[PDB]
Amino acid sequence: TENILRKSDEEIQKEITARVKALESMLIEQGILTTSMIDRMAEIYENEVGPHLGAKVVVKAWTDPEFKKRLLADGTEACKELGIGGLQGEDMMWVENTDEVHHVVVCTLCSCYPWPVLGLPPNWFKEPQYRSRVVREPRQLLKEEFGFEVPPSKEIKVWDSSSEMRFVVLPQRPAGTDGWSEEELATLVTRESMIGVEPAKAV
Amino acid sequence: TENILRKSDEEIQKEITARVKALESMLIEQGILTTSMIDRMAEIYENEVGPHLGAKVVVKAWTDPEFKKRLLADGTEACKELGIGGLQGEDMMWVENTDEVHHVVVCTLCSCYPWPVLGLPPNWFKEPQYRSRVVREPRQLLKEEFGFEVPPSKEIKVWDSSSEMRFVVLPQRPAGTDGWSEEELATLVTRESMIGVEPAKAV
Amino acid sequence: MNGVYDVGGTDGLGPINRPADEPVFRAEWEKVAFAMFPATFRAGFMGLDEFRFGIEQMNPAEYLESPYYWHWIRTYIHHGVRTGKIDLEELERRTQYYRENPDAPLPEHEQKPELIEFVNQAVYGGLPASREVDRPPKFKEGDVVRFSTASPKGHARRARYVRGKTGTVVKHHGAYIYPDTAGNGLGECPEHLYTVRFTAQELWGPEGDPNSSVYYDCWEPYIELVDT
Amino acid sequence: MNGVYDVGGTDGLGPINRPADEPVFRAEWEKVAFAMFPATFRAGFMGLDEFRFGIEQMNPAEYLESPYYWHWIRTYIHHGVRTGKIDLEELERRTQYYRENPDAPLPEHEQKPELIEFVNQAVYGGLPASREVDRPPKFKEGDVVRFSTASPKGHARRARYVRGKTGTVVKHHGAYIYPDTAGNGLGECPEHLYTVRFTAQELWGPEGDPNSSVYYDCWEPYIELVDT
Ligand SMILES: [Co+2]
Ligand SMILES: [Co+2]
Repeated sequence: TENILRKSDEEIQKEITARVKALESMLIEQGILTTSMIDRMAEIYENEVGPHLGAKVVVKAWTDPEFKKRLLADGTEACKELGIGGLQGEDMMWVENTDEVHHVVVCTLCSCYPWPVLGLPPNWFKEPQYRSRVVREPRQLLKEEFGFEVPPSKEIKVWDSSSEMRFVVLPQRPAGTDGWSEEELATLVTRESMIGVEPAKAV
Repeated sequence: TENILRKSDEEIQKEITARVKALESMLIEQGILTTSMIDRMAEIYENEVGPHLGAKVVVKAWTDPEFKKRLLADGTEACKELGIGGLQGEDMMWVENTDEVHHVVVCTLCSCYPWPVLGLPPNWFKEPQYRSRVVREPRQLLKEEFGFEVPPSKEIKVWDSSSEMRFVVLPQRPAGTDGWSEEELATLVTRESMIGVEPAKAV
Repeated sequence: MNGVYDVGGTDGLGPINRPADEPVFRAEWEKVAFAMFPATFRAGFMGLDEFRFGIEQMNPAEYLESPYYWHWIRTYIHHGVRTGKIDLEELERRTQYYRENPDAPLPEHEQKPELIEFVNQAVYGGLPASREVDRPPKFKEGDVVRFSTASPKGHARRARYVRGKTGTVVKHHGAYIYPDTAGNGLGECPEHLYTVRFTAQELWGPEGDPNSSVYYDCWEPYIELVDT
Repeated sequence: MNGVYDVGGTDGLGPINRPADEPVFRAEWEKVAFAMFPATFRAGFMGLDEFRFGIEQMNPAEYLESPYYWHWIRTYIHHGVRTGKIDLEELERRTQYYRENPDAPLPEHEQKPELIEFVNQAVYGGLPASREVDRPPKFKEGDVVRFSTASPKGHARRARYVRGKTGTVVKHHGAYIYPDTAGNGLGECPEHLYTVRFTAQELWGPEGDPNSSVYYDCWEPYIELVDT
């Protein structure tokens, strides 16, 4: 949104870059930060941890009723069966979308997100626009922003991550996918479907 | 407060000046705004309407018990006796400071202020810092910002102008002023004493 | 609306910036901004309640740190565009023109005695919002009432800090223009007005001053009876 | 604290800005900002709750429009100064140095295998906040409770939109680090945690969706029993 008091994006980036490099130089001299530590953290969240992990959990639940029960009973323990878990996903609670209920997650207080299954959150999830509105006008937000129309008669449950409990949405399995392999089903599971802002891919 | 995203005060003023002159040119062409109308409004609030008017009301109340009763009963009508009233002071309610109670006024929603008796409000009154804090920590704010210490046992009544009713504080008459003329007493009445952020001048 | 402008009770805004003294108008543009208030009012751009709503719809970051009178400019533009009296594209073009030519003249125009008449009448006569209604007041002094938890997306004078809180009616002032309708272009629809007292403990819980109370004005629909 | 950061329910923030796709890190400084999280945590600058509190204390205007990772930088500086590990004057001098010489080298340093070990352990092992306490849970599923109206000036996870509201306990998760103490440097002081369901009508009044509910996590001291 327009703000006549705000500097250009270019000037803002130039200022931040200098401030970060300055702080970095100090933490490096203190011996608590190194270039290898920076590269390792970035490598993990750029190529290792991402929404493909959550998709594996979703498709297993879709094709294994017993695992699905375990997943809904204790998200952390169930995901550990697939070697999935860790930082910012120590406590996970999965919620199941049905014909009567639709779930959507948010962190109104900051940006809390289940990193182990979805990787780092996209910028819109961390921004004030989505966070402020989703708990107040979830139906309108889903339609206007994501083109997702949830019938007035269908309940929308918004989960606000105020604690370390991380909420993840188990989207409904799209119709016309009878007998599909876990790999084929995975192509339908998106990061958005696990946040609850969109259903899993149709067809 | 520091904001790395904010332009300099100089750049901000240059931008605002251009935008205002542009809007002004359009309202002038529409025939709804003229240079004489601008000069007249400014002249009134720069030299005609100010806190000296409220001071006249205060000293009359201090030296006339009957007028004081009328002032507290109906602020608008009482002030009209002195030819004081008008824009943003159509409805005034005066509140009396005592040994047991201290009053302080604010407009948490914007900047509402009794223009007819105090003129236009100082910038701090209209800013977020004062507005946000006075209804929550009035005692600490008075001490920290105005060096005014109100004993814990003395009640502080904060008046939030959410309607067109304009609240004005009638400060207590300072000690050692027995028999003073209205003119002499007026030197002790400040804009701050009528807002409630400071008592009337001592001595 | 639940706008950031509704700052009562907000923490972290910082220390008060208060110079020992200051002029009424810090710059010439401020005088113009100020004078546009009665000008746009007379022209039908908006009433007082709509004026406030235009400011409440500002970009919060811009609102919090911009010079006060800039808020007024924003509401003039907001309503000028809303009513179709101001063409945004032409405004943008003129803004650039004055950026490049700050000393360029203002448009030639005739002075109008009627505008001075309006200024004098509004300033000294006021623009009273008090109105008479056929219904008698629902509440009276001493009544214990609870403030509504409604959260209109349009204009209203329902500070978040008082919503759902219980207080005592201090005084009935008569009926006045109702913000919830007036600020949203729905007319005056007058309602009885009351000053209600809320203890600091009621508003802030244990963190509230043990010897403080906040007086807040409530239109009739804002409150419901608890104890007569 | 009643900070602007507590945006749940705030109106007027604008439309969502959402590109069709984006990289995990938009610039090199973001990778550095991100990596400083485990670095400052291990160094004792702060815990998770304190990390959040540092961000909550930011200039609201800066918070609302600055790139996300800049918030992280602000909290590192906040705690670095608080603990005396970061000298502000030296930081300012170095900032200017890098402004004028953006390609100047970073300080010579030795790589540390222990820091990589920490990264791997924290990432894959996690930093669990669950704790065991001697007291049994005060509440259970089905209990109707009311959220506290307390308004601590320090860190807390008490969103303004749920305060004073009535909801139903959905699940007891066991005990966890308590924010009100942890975020204020007062220790873990674990408390039982519960997910509570609040109807949209309860939260927003008539403006709330007639078929929606918000689930919010509440530590034990945050809620009191209404109906068992
Ligand atoms: Co968060
Ligand atoms: Co105001």
